[PDB]
Amino acid sequence: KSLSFMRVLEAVRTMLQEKGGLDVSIVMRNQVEMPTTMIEMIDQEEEWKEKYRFAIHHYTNEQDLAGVEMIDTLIQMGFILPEGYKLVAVRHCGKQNLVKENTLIHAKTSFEVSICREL
Amino acid sequence: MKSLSFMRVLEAVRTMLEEKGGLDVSIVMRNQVEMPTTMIEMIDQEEEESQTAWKEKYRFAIHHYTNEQDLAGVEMIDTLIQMGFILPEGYKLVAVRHCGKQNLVKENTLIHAKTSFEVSICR
Amino acid sequence: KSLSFMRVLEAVRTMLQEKGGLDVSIVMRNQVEMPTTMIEMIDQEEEWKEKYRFAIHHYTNEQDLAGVEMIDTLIQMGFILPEGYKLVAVRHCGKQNLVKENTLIHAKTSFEVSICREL
Amino acid sequence: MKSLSFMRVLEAVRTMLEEKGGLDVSIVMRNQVEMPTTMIEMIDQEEEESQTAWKEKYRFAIHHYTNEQDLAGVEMIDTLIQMGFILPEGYKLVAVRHCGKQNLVKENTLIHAKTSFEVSICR
Amino acid sequence: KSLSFMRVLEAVRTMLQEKGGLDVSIVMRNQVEMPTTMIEMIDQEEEWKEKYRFAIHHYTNEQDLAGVEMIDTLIQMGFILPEGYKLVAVRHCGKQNLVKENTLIHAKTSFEVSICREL
Amino acid sequence: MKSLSFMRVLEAVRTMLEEKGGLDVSIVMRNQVEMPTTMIEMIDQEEEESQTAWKEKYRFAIHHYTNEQDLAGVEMIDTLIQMGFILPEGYKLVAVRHCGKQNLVKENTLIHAKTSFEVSICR
Repeated sequence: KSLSFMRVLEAVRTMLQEKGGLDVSIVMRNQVEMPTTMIEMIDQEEEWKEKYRFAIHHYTNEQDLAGVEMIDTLIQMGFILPEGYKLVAVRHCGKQNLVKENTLIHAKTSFEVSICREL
Repeated sequence: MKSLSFMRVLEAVRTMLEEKGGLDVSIVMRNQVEMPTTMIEMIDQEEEESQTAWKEKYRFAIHHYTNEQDLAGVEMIDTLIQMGFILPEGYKLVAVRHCGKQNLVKENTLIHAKTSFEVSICR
Repeated sequence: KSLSFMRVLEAVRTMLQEKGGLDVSIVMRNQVEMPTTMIEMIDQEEEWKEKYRFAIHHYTNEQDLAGVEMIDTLIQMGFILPEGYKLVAVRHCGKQNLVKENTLIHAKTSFEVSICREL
Repeated sequence: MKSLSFMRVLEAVRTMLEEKGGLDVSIVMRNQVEMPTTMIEMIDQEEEESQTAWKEKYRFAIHHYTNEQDLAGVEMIDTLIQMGFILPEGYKLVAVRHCGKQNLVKENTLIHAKTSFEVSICR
Repeated sequence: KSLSFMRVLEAVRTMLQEKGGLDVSIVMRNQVEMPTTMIEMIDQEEEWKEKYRFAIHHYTNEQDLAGVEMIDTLIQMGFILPEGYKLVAVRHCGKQNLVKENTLIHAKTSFEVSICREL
Repeated sequence: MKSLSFMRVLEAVRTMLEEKGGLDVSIVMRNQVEMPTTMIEMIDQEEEESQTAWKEKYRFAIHHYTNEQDLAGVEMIDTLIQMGFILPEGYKLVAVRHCGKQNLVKENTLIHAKTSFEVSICR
């Protein structure tokens, strides 16, 4: 079977939290007022091989190159998946933004991951 | 050897989730949701290349609205759909794929989960 | 020459009416309040061979699998065209929807038809 | 051997429908219509591959607004356009095709018919 | 190096003004009330060879085939560029419109130009 | 051999325009501008095919708002960016291209100039 996107979201959140000590939410929200990091799942395509695309949203009061890049690097190093599923590649793909929304610096980083399952 | 209508496919999936899953799912997409619910949204349908037969792809999405995060419920639905559903004699479900938009977003006071599928059916 | 889309609309309506006893309108309308069936022409492409794409909109107070599928089946069986033009194929193509609009169940079914003319 | 301007093509078509059809047609698209009228809407223009010459595709649409269904009138226009229209010396109308959006829709109190063409012109 | 789109805009304006005696603005404006001719740059792609796409907007109180076509012809004949850059081709490409906006006849003509530089 | 984050690329460009150009440029895109300013808007990032290495394309746009036409300033920025910018050890700037939307438009009381680039970076 193919892993639910939500399972993938959870694995990234757990990695960010356990490996980076970061507090990341897996639910996308439109209106944001205080600093926060959310993961936004975008789409999925089965190519035993699959691609998931999601973006990391990092809101901060000031430009946070260090934090954004910690996250970027953490994700690129990988994350554990449930038995039978293996992360095979991580790459940047799609929209990368840095914009001022409300009073906050909003950084959006888009990833594509390739995941293999047992056949 | 007539091409199956989308609604027949809607029904096949709804019936399976009810019978095999005990879940109540609507096959009518609603644009204004203000309470938890599970809906199937049909999207499109296309012929697929078939050497030896007639193959067709149907795309639809499952919309799962809940008061809060519900990974257990989302995965239940997701896994049942991938396990397949019975079709009328002459039609063979060839493959069930995640394909297209996958979302987890807050809407007012609901968590909105959206899972997109593409199924291949042969005749 | 190539048949006007409207001529094709008329031939489908006549088929639905004469072969299915259904009352179908060939004019697309946005706001719909009472049960009805309309044909919506979408586009046309000349490939002596041509493709027309149109959708059938079936509004009912309750889910109407029987009615929707009668129509679906009627259309798939074909319809007569003016002399010199022959329907060669009918297939599902594009958006297929089932949505609740106003108080009505709105079913949209999209078709592509291939039509040949004398050369 | 200069590429023909869209307006020249607009004029060629308008002139034909008037001269051969006795129809009054505008070459100016209007976004706010509240009475019956026939308009040509120019859309786009592209080079086409030509081995031996210079070929170009022009796309435009005929907008036919009437108080009610008018298949006779729509077909009159449609048939004249497919029969061709004369162009300046050096340019040969190679083909007239239905291509793109074809619509029949109600707008307020008018029936709006839209027919899309692609013409190939060679030089 | 590659020529800035603005440099290309300026060269077309100078050509229209010096070769055609026309008064053309290189700044696109949304709301237009009096007759005018503006150039609207759209996009650019490097293929030593490059393509620029821009549209000419010609607003007049009455249909102006003569004026529109003078411009069309002027542009097709070419325009001079700064040393090291040569216009190699001009062709129609993209949206060509004739619409009534406000009280004015708005003509939009889209061009693609190929420009070569020294290597 | 880790893929470079967009922000690192933003910084590389900003730093160059400041150090080599004496220009003050923001790397934060603002949706509501009411005074002259120069901003870099990051757009997207994609892998590029590499035979022998790892190549990646980054796209961004320079937004130059001024009280009036400023060809001198637009060209200054444009030329510096094409001259390149230094990157961290291991990454080689392979090419700087104009690519995508290029605009010169009036917005309220400002002239808004938009220049779109694609850069290829290798590792």
